Amino acid sequence: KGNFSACTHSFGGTRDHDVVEEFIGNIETYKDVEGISDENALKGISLLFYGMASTWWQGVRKEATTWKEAIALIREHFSPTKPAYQIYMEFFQNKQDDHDPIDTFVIQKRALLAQLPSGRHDEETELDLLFGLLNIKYRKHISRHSVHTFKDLLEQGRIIEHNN
Amino acid sequence: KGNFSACTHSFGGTRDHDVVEEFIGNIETYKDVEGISDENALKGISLLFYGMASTWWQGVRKEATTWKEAIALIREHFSPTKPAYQIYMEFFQNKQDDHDPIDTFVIQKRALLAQLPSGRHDEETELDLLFGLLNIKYRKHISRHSVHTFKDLLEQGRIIEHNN
Amino acid sequence: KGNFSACTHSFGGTRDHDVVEEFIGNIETYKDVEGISDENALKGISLLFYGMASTWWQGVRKEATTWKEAIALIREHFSPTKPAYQIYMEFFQNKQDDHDPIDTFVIQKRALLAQLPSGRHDEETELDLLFGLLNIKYRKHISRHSVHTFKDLLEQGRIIEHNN
Amino acid sequence: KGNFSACTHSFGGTRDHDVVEEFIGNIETYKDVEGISDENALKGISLLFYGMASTWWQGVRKEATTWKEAIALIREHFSPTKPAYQIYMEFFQNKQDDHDPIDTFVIQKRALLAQLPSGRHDEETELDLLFGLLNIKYRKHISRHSVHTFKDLLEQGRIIEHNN
Amino acid sequence: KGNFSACTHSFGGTRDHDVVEEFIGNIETYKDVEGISDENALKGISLLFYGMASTWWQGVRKEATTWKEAIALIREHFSPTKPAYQIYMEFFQNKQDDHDPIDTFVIQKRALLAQLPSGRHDEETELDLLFGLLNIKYRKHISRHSVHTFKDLLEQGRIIEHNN
Repeated sequence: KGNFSACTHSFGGTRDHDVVEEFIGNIETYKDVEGISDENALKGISLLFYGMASTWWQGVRKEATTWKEAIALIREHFSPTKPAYQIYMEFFQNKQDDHDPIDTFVIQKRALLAQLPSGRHDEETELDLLFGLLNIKYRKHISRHSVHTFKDLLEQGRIIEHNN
Repeated sequence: KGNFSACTHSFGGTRDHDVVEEFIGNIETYKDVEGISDENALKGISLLFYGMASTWWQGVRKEATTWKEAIALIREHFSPTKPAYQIYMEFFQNKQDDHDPIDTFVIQKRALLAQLPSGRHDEETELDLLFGLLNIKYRKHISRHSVHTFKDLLEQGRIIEHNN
Repeated sequence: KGNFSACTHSFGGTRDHDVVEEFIGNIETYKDVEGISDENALKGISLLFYGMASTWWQGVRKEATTWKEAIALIREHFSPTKPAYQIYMEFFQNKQDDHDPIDTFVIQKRALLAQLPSGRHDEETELDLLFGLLNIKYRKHISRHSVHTFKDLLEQGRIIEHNN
Repeated sequence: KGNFSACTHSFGGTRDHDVVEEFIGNIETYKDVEGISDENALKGISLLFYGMASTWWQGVRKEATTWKEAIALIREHFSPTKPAYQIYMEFFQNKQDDHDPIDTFVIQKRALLAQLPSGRHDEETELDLLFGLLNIKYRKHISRHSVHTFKDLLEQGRIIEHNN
Repeated sequence: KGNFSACTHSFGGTRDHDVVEEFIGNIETYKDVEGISDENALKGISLLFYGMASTWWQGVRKEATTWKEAIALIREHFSPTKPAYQIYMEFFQNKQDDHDPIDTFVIQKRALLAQLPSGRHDEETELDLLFGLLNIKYRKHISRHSVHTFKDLLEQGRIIEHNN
């Protein structure tokens, strides 16, 4: 049942990294689960676009010979893969305001530090870079030489949050 | 037909106990009814998240080796299983206002007294703890040494409600 | 194909007779049409509730041993089957205002006179009880000893309506 | 696959000719395409009504022995098939205002002149009756003894529209 | 499975080129993917229209003997294929305002220059006609005798955009 006919996943070019990555991951997981022979997914790729994207596909259809080239064309035309220094400045911009728990903040900061080139930064320097931008209410009790991985920091922050 | 492809049940991290319990129960009942071999449900778990949850899964995917560990990770990260005394204080907080029948109140108070540790409280002390927070209009006619289980209390309250 | 997996019929406890009767009729017609072996419909009844009803089912699940007991539990907990005299008073309350045709009024009055105990009232006394609460515009031309069943009254009212 | 289980076509009694005709045509085309043995469509007709129509069906279910009688009951109870002179007066009522092309006007006037009794009016008198109620901007250039069928009138009106 | 029964693509006559072209492309790709024997698609074409289009089909049904004639009737009645000079004037009308990247503008201008008669204009004159209507911020750095195809212009514009 790999006719790519019944799928409720869509895309319309909203120009943001998260929506594009969600769409690409959902398509590739669907192809891995239901079963496509890696050629029928090119003949039925036009059943998922709407609005501004369908005009783009009817424009640039004649430069797609495989599947990986089409997925690379989507990722290159709708995400310009931002350089190094703007990510660091955006990262140090925001502080952790009150009425915001640890889980949302740690999820957003770990989603931001994945657009750097891979293999440059291990876990310890990443946690040391994260630890400065936390509020005083947690930081009075969770001082260093006590955590080594993000799971322990999340656990102790959750205990200090739900305790009082 | 266990490809976990066609399912209209979703979750997006609303941070509440009831939505999480409803989602977990619906997934587990779907797996019991249609038929999954307990390994294909891990390869297709990513077809049910959207929004804030998909970034969380793309973050913490590498710490899930079975199915029960993933369901425990969901229940532990999105519900911090509140302690004993806050449930008792929240329970004695609200009184039963007028223009509210017995069924809604009894359903909410029985949904609240299930987050305690199991095996501490049987039925009689639970009904004796519930009986104080009822309005005078029912309580003038349904005096004690007449009911022993919640079905009889609901029945006599329904008769006194629909009679006049 | 009786896995009770794909069905777009739902219920959430709106506390009204018509919604409950519509939901029960749609479920029972679905079971008669597609084919269930009268035991699989109990294992998959939890795929149709949402919101306030799912907490109610997780509360009272342990008092359902068959299918008819579960359908009776729904009908008894969400409809208190109103007594005799309130139906008669509600029935004589409303008059037929202008800018309202015969079909809507006759449908509502025949939907109200079905909650009485069966076998007490035949067709002739029911039409004689209905005939008093009609407007003067129809009643100047449709005088008695001319109709015996509701079809003839609807037919002559429709002719007098669409004629002028 | 004729269980009349998966169909996204519905009806709720909006009291208009066009919605009823669309619903009847969609049901009959579905029965012609998928394959029903002309008896299973009566046992599953109750899976398509909602709201005010389901009470009507639970009222008048016991006067339907075949399929054509049920479709005639729908067409007779929800469309009173308007008489001759009101259609002619409604037809000559409206004129063709500016900022309205030929296609919409011709479609509406041909949809109105189908409720007359059939076999009374051929094509030539119908076009001669239509030609009076057109604006001066088209009528200065499309004078008679030049068109004989509606296709030619639509074609020359479209040329005069898109030319200037 | 070519009964044209389950399809979530619809059309209602919005009178625009893009919606009509999207609808025609989606239908033809569906027929190429799932499998129709080129005669069953005419018996089930009426399961996709709604509103104003269904009255049009019930009007003009008797002038469709094949599939290509029906698709040509749709394209001719709902798109009047605009002449040459209005496309050129509309094309030179708009300039590229700030806070608008290169991809959206190039997609719209390449979607507009496809309604001309084919075989008149190759790639070089098209890029030379496009290059005049760009803002000064890109045009200070991307001067000519450096690009020959639209891919290189998009690439250098994307580098100059995401660099500063």
